[PDB]
Amino acid sequence: PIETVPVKLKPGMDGPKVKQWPLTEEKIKALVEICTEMEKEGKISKIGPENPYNTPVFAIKKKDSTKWRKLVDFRELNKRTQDFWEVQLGIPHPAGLKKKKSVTVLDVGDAYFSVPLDEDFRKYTAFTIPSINNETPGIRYQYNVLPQGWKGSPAIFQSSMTKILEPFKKQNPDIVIYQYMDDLYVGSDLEIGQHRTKIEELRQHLLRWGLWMGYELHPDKWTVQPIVLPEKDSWTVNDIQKLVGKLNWASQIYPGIKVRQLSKLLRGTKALTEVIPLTEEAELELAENREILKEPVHGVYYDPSKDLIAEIQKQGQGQWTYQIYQEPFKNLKTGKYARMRGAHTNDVKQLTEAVQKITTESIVIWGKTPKFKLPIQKETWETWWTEYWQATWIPEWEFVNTPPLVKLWYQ
Amino acid sequence: VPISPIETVPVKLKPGMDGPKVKQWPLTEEKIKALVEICTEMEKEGKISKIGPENPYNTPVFAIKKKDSTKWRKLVDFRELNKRTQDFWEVQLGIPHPAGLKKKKSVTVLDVGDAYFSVPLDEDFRKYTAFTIPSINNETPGIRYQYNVLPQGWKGSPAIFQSSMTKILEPFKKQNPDIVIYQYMDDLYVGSDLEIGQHRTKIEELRQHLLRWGLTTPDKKHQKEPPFLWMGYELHPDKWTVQPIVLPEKDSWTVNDICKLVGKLNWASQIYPGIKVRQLSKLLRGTKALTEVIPLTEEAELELAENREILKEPVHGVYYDPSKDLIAEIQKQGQGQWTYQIYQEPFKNLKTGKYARMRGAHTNDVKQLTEAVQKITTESIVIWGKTPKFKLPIQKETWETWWTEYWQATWIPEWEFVNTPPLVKLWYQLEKEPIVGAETFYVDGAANRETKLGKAGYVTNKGRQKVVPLTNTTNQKTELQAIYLALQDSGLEVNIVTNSQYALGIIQAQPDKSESELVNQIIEQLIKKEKVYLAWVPAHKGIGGNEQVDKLVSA
DNA sequence: CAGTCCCTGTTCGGGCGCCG
DNA sequence: GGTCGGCGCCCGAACAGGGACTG
Repeated sequence: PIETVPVKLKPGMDGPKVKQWPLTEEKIKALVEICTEMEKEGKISKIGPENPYNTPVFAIKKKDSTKWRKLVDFRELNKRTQDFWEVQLGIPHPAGLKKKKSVTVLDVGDAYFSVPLDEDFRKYTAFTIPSINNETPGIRYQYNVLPQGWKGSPAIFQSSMTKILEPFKKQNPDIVIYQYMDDLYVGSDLEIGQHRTKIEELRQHLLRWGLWMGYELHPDKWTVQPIVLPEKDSWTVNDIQKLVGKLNWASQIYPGIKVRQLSKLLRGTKALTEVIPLTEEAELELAENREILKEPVHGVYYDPSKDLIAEIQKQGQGQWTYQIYQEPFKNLKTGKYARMRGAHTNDVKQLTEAVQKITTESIVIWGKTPKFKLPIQKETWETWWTEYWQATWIPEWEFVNTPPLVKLWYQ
Repeated sequence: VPISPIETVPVKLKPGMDGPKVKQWPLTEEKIKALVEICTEMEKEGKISKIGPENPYNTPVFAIKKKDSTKWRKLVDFRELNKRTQDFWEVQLGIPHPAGLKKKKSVTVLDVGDAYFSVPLDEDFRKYTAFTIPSINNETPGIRYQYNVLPQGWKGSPAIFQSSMTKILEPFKKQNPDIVIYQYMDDLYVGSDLEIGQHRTKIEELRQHLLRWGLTTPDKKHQKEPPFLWMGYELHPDKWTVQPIVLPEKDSWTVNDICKLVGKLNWASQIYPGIKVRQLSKLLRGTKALTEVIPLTEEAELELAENREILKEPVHGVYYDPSKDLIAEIQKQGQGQWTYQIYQEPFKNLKTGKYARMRGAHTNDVKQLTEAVQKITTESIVIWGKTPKFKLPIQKETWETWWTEYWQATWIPEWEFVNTPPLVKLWYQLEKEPIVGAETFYVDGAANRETKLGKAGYVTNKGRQKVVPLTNTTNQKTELQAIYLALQDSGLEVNIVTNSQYALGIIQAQPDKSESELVNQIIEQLIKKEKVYLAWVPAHKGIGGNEQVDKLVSA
């Protein structure tokens, strides 16, 4: 009996028309069950080939979760509806969320099924369930309510959400709540005990309105990975050559870095393994550059109107470094990940885990998902990445192949 | 006009475009008889209706001969209508494969008669579907009909039938869950583990459930006895194989005959193991006219004779047993060629295949092996929905060395080493630290964008030096040339210092094959070495001998 | 400095095969 | 014959975008 919020695509674009990719047996059986149930609850209804739109679909299990979850790759739809959830019904970003001692995430996707969708917009929510060995043609459906994973759903439900949260925001005003996609981010400076308690207070506060999860973050314990120079007491020709190249490369970030003296130590055509004493003018250009790497970059600040961009480097031995920026060499955040799931045995599982951890950090700090520059072949990524995905959102990405040059981010 | 029992699919034109008014081709008198005979019969059965001058649309029509019959088929050249009709989302996501079929106690195959003509078309659209039948006289005005079913030749008919067909089968599939009905267009593979008595009953239950909606299941196309003919195969209770493949035996080959040959060879490669088309597809590069005759090369005739000898012996595939694991094994057939077999019990192949795509100017056997693994993994999840266990001719240590050090992310699913030569290995390893007691070469090379001339050479810590004049070159080709010179003139162990990012990148990817002859020569000198260490230093910074050799190769 | 060019990788247009 | 849709492969030609040098 609820009135629908009328939605329209951004001007001059057609809906998504993306083909569905092959799916495993354990995922198709999971989708058939959920779709038959959602159809029985009126959340979806079957359609036909007159609808020229389609969006890929697959299923996942969150971290330490037995139950499957239906996931839709609405990235192509969200790109074609961007004006709605940013201009008309946008959500503010609490800049204090990143400062809390603990932040917990809650899957609130079930609440969107309570609200019907605009009738003229249901044409674009179309998807297809494939069959093993193509036994049957594609079983197609479309959404009758607010879909999970669409960027217009948390905007329409925002007015309803704020009214659900007011009795809890008034009781607990020092707590910060932010909503992104199908997730709810709740941060408090409470001790870890009474923090998890207030979570269950809100979990029961949400169950009485028609809605469960539990993933803990600690953004105050987030460290950045600076650029470091080795502390050798005996330097060789090769050590000094690698040092200059890394210092030459870093000069694009910190303009105050100079390498003249060090270069002077590489005047002669010397053997690489030959020990070279550092001149008095060299030992000082080495110490000043170490201090410039301590200083922050000049003129680096976040622009809300620019897209976030992330770069990831494989350092081997379970090490992965990353940088987040909007303009080149103006890194907003850097870091390093180690000993993630699949270390020393599965690069793709590690890269998948890293993209998630990075994207989660991007949501807490700026409320945006970055576009990723992934150090992997296109065909290798599109084959294995769904097997290790454990999140309800999907960022954008592209594929690069930059050979290593001079290990700038890891010793 | 009566109403069809099947629900209709609403269809629109693309916004802002009107129906087609195109005239009619001139038709031979033998086809005019075949059309008026078919037009007046379809008009009797309620499939086409006359239209007056109120229908301003028109589209051409013709008729081709059916294969191995005297009946003619009616086709419509809807090329102008298909342009202005709405886009459809096709539901046929792929083609079923017999390797994905599970052994069923009883199997039945049937095919409905005139499938497109048992399914209606949207009422509004019928008006658009207008065409003119020319008479035997060019002066007669002609008979104008409009379709009422799915016109064979229209772009929406296949998408509409498959969705309409599935909607009719859902009630029978919902009541009979253990009945496996492979539904591809008009053909129904029906299998069950019920006793053969309860099976023929369900067969007639569906032949009547299909009959309630206007779908006829003729006993002529009914198939109760093995071997069944399904999707171009032969299904026996324990094994299957493709229906016989016929290659051309031309004495003078054209380009189209190679295309027809390459096509059937690729089709044969799904069960017939070891088919190579490398030397036969090399006949298709850089050629312009299909109608152009091409003589076979000595490497191509040999590849054809081997493929003919393989097609002589009979081969057969098995069915999928979900209880036993899935296995896939790969061989390096030839340079740039790979073959594989998928099975569960040894030598009992579920299906075979080949992979030969050359990705990039610089590659190695490890990359190509990784690309083939992914091509098999995708193809597997399509047919069976799982990833097979892999038997790969690469040492576990060889692979561990590769992916741990490579800068991209890369991975292979659960696999095991199989000692089947030729084994895939890395032909050389770049040292991680500079070699103690090895000569150190500072190389560089440059050229002129206009003269296409350049120098390339080196300077060493022992005083050795060389500069070589070069012609017809680029900045990239020179910096590679400088490294080739250092390798030629150095001992078994050598340290090399360059400033070219372009070169270092090609080499750290440890390639064993390349489209450039200069890279191939660099590879051959690297294999002859025991230890090699590359390093990069920024240019124009006055570094070591890299500024004393940047000045000798300047012009 | 923007503007080429040298290089490499991807995408897509066009042939056959197969199925209905 | 010169109809449609699905899927595969092979090729070249067009697109595209990043690195080094120069106008």
